[PDB]
Amino acid sequence: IRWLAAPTSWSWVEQANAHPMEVLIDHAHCERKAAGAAVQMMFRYLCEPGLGEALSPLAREELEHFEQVLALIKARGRYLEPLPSPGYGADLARQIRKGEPQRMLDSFLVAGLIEARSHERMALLAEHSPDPQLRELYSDLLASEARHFGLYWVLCEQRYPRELIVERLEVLALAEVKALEGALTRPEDVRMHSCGVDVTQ
Ligand SMILES: [Fe+3]
Ligand SMILES: [Fe+3]
Repeated sequence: IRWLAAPTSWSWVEQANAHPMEVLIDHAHCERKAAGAAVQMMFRYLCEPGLGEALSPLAREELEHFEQVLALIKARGRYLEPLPSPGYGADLARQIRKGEPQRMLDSFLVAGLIEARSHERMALLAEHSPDPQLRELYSDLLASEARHFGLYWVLCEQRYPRELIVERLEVLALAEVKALEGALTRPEDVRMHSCGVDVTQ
């Protein structure tokens, strides 16, 4: 399974290296939002077999990551700030169809795409950050993020015919790329999911 339809632009890596704390603060918010989305999915699908078993530990792990990143934020002299989120999240949310069974499928695939893009960008910072502490943080988070997009795939595969999943993911993956197109307005506007994608392939 290939989740993402295009890689992040080196432009984003440069911007993230220039304003690491804005990325880090946004990242803490992203982990908490991921936990929240998992809990909201569980409420929507209250008694769905297997779902609580899968999403409850995921939400806990996302909260652990939130707490870990928050501790580093404070070790670097800052706190959680209300940095406005990029348009990415809302752009992806808009792709989720109303009505079951399409809604569940779209919800899992959107969550998985967001996780895959976070993993892809964290992998870039793990290698390219000039700060060893940040390389270590981001490296430490990679394995778990890969388990998370893996989980969202498995949740689809358990409930839906495979080609339905593949076809919808292709559509959503192109929307995810469109959601990252554009140029950053100001250096301090960089975020985990701010603009910067290479569409040339
Ligand atoms: Fe996480
Ligand atoms: Fe995750």
